[PDB]
Amino acid sequence: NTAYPTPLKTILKTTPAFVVYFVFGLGFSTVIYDVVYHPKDRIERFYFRSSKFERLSRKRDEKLRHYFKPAIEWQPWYNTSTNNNTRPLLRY
Amino acid sequence: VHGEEYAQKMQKRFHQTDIWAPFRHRYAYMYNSSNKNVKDYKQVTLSRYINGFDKFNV
Repeated sequence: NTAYPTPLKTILKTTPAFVVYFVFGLGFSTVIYDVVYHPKDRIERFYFRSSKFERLSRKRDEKLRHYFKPAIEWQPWYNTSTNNNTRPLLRY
Repeated sequence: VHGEEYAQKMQKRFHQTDIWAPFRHRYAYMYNSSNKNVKDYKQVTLSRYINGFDKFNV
């Protein structure tokens, strides 16, 4: 006879519940990661997690693309008459 | 169109010209006085789920 020790056999009853819990938790975490990882080709660090100099370098190009080109190429008749324009960088 | 002297009077702000105080409607405070989202609200709410919104600064 090569049966299991008695203390081990009792606690083994809860193991399938642990397994299904792990399956569900891994699925949840994987879905969160995949949803985050799709639009940004990497896992982007949080903006507040960088230094002051880093914060300027990460947002410079977006500022130039969204607020510099439309301003340096501005013409009086470019704007929409519906008054629903792009919002300022700082809201006043 | 309203006179050459009028334009320079209207474009003049400071008596002393050795201090730079550019005009600002407001002053930024959050994120060490910086901006985290430099995109429209639609891009703010869609770039977290939809690809093609970030230009991948490399």
